[PDB]
Amino acid sequence: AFLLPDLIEIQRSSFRWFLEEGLIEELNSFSPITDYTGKLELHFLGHNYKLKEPKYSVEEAKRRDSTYAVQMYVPTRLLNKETGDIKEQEVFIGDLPLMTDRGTFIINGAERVIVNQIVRSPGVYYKSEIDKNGRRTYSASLIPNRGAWLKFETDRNDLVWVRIDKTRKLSAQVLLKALGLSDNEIFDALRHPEYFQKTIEKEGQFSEEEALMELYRKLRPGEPPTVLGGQQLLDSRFFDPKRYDLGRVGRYKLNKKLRLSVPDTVRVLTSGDILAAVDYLINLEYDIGSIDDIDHLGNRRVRSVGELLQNQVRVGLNRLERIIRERMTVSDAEVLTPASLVNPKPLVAAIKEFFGSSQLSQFMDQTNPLAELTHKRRLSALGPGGLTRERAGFAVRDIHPSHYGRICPIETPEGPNAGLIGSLATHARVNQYGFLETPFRPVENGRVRFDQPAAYMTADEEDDLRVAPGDIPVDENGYIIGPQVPVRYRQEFSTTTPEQVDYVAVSPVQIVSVATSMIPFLEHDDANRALMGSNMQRQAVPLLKPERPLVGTGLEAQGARDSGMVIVSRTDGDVVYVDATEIRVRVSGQLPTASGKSTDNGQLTSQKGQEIRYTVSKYQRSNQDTCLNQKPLVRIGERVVAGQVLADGSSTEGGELALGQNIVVAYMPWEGYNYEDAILISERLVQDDIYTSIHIEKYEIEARQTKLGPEEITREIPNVGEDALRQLDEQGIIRIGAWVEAGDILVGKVTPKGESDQPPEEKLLRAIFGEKARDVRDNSLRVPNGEKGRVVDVRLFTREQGDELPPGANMVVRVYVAQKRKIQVGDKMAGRHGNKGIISRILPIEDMPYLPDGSPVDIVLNPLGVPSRMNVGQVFECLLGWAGHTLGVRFKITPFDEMYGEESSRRIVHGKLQEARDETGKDWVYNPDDPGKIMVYDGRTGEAFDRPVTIGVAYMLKLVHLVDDKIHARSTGPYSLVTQQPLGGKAQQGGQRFGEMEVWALEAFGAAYTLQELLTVKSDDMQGRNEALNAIVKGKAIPRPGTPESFKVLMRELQSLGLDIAVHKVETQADGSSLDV
Amino acid sequence: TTTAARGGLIWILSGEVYNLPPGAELVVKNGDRVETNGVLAETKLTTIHGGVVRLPEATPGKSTREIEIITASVVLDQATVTVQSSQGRNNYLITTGNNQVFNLRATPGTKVQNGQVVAELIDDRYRTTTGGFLKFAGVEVQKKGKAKLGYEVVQGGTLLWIPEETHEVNKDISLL
Repeated sequence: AFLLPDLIEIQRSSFRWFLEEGLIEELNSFSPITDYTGKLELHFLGHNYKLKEPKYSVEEAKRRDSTYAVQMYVPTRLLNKETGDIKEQEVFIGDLPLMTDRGTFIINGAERVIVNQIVRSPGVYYKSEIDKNGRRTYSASLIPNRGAWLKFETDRNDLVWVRIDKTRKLSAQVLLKALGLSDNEIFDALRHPEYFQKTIEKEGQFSEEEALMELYRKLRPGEPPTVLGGQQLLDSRFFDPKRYDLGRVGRYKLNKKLRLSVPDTVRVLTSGDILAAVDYLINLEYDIGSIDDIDHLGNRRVRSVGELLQNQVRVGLNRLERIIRERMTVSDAEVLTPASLVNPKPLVAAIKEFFGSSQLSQFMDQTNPLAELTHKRRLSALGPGGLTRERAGFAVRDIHPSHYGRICPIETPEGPNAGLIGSLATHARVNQYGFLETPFRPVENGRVRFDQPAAYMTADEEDDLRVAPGDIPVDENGYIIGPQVPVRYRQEFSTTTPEQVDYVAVSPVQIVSVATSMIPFLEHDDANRALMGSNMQRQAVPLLKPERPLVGTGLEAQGARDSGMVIVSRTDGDVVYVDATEIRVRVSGQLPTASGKSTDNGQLTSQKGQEIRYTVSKYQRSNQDTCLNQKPLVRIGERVVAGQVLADGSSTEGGELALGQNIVVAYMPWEGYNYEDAILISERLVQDDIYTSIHIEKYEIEARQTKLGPEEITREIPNVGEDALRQLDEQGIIRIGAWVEAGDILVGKVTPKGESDQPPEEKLLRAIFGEKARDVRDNSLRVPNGEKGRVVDVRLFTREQGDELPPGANMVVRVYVAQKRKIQVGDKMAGRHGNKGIISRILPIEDMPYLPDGSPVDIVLNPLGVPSRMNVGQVFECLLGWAGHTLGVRFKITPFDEMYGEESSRRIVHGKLQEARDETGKDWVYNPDDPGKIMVYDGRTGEAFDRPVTIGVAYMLKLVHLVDDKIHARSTGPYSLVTQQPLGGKAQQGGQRFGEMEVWALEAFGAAYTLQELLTVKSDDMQGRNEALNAIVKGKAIPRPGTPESFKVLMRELQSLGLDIAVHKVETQADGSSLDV
Repeated sequence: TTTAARGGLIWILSGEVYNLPPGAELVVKNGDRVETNGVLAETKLTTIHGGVVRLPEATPGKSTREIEIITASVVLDQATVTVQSSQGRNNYLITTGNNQVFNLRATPGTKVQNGQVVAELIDDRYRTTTGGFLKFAGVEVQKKGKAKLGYEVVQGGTLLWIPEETHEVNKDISLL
């Protein structure tokens, strides 16, 4: 229906936005510079900026696994208000990468992305504020988009003080520090400023207080109070741009509310306003103004890269500005050139931070196309700027009817860092003030039809029109039956009918975030139920062979195109040979060309048989080792149309979300093998050749150059099978496209390890067994066990390209492998709405229950699951799908039965049943007496199970938590250093982790022993642990603890911290101090 | 805090509420029928004693008002007008034969109470190129504190002055 315009590029143009403003905007504003003296100047040009073509692309960029970039450039204006020396030329400023095709910034290495933040966009607000008894209080507060906080208050008594970056002074010199005009307050306040006439304790003397009290009279103490003192002070809180803002907006707002004419293009601050506060608070004190909102967009507000990459660039440059100010004015300046006094390096770095290291990037998780939807656009308030994650206590966490239509509630990591991830209205958009949009569609008191205007604002807020929720029985051309409809005033939802409203859905779902839409009929499923399940597909695994869903709500296809995995024409064409490797309106020489010149265009080279070249992707290691190779979809010579997806990537056939497959599902508590939770499925799945991950992950290795006496890789060293050493190559290297399996061998590290202090046996043994080998060593790479993966590429390189190398290091060895790998047991597979599943066992394609038509089914469930999960509709689909499957039925229809406004769903189902089975011939797939059931003749030997049980088609979707990367178990190994205890960071030698909550449950029976061991010798005692090793292989009764030592360790630091202990026997001569050290 | 009148309700006698903008004496008074705009509330606005009005700005504004009197209405003729911007930054230096070769003390239109000025003149007399002695004759301020900036200059066809060299460099005995 109506078109919903591109989620993604929130960022982009906003991103773009920035440069098509920002670069200058700031920098020019602090445009001019010069020697401290002032004569020899220099400027940022702040105009006609320039940068050249950075031939690095994204793939060629990932090629050197480095950052994309655009060398960044600008000239100065000139040299001096000394004699108008120009000496202009460009001066390079700050190169760095930027937005990438798949919505990334391909920095070094990789392609992270940045998450938006909310924050209390600026302004100056004010606590209503209450007490230990009831009698209440008033207090005021001020803060721009960046800077101090001007804060105000009421000691019961129409009093005040002023607190800012101090929190130490009940100090109140209101108007006694700036604009001390004869009783200017009875000129700006006029109404009850301090009972209309100050109070006792307040005097308002200013002669030596304006710029000289509460600034040194308690503030900032000890020197004398120079009138200048506070003067240049209070510039130095305020006046002085570069240490304070509003933020253009800030004003926009600030004023706008307090509405006072100050349009005034100043991103800093006046007096009067302040007053206008001051009143204003007292205005609310006399209950004339309402309390500010402090919780949602009312005070909070997005922001995003532009400013994220803008605030700091002014700062990063502000840094430079210091330095230059020296550097420019460091000595002679006659010819010393713009070009001379310009250390870009800072800026580039720091920004290199702000992509690269601002805690803000993530790694753009591409485990699933969808994900990179979402992760386009979650957002938070974690932020340098943001909140704590534990002092941002509650409302912070909750919701707010602003959220309705502005952000989705079905989005929540349900973690200690959840309730902080703005879903971003499925449709929203935003403005220069960040505030997002959420349409409010007009209804002319009874007539909507969307012919009326507006229908496109309610940005961040509302209209005080009691307001039409999304849907309601909307008659043909609108007339909006509902006798008396409920609809929302402001955070409230009263009833009223076509008179008084007029704004209503765009569509019946303005409160979702990329995956919360998957639910085909969430209309029928509890909200508390819909969450993690809706976040499952959010991070689904891909799957070699994709498949649209079955059943249809269909919103998404497009979204898949937004992802990028699927490719639309850039332009146009009708494909020539569409070779898998090369589709082409490329150098086609043909009619993918010609529409590739349809009504051609110019900066696009229609100039010659059109020319749209670009390479598809094979299976590449995702930032999460996920993989996908798209697919040459559109066969040759078959017309296209601008910007329509023609490439079938990860998970679409055709611009739709390939998530799962479609599967018959009889819920059935049979012989157990599942009894919550617990999936059972039939071996067919494997033979089905579906449910087949593939993964590919780095391994790499490198060699040092030891200052111990450098070492290389080898091409072998001993005990090498060539059986090892064989499918090896010509340095030691490992041949690619080669099968590997378990403790396989990558390639030949050669290491140093001399025998100066020849171990006691050493010299001899060596010479005694009968041979004189040498310890030139080799920790060459042995791929982990179970690595039955054919090897599938390598990127690799040494000194010569300039190894772009972590220094101190010689040559890259990175290479790796995948494997086709079908699903197994414990696979966290499930659905997309309140789900989470794993499987025992799979099973003979035959024993599993089958059908009277005669086919065998392929997914049990349990049956009780769902009624309990209170997620019903899973039925629904089952059903619906059934259809689909019986009569190849598609749906792609938004959720929520709104048709007629009741259980039409129903109506649907039984319907599409009905005919389907009617025309199904056998007409058994449905029974009048089984309106939604089927029979279940298929016991152990295929009896008739008894009660006609329902079955049908679900959308089983598997996850990552694959036992493979989630396996774990090991027998000792390296302990730590410090505790020297082995260590489990979830590695091959991962600590069987440990829980004292259990050592607080392992004594409930006591018998030490296990404990005793159970600490010791597998923690402290060296000679214990070993003692063990022996005991068993030494046919010895593993003894007796060591004594712990970490203990002793703890004791050591304590003894130094200032401890002493006589620890000791006492049956000894007058006890003593047993040497336990 | 409050109570009723010994039992009762709350009866909003409805009617047409009239938010009539502040500083705008509404027009209609008691008991008269007006309707959906037939003249009805107006600060029939009215001010008093300021001066000439080159006209406030409101291209897209009903008012946007800025009611100028502009009224330091000194009607000058011959303060002529000139430039420099290259190795300083900008100007109109005043420049008339009537001892008016000034610059711009205040800017081309800044706005500020005192130290009022236009522009700064050149007067070579009471210059010199070697130091001083102010042993002058028969000029007069009377001392009046602002024998300083705040300068008085009434009367003195005589500046008896002994230019000089001076080197306040407290230094060790016997340097050179």
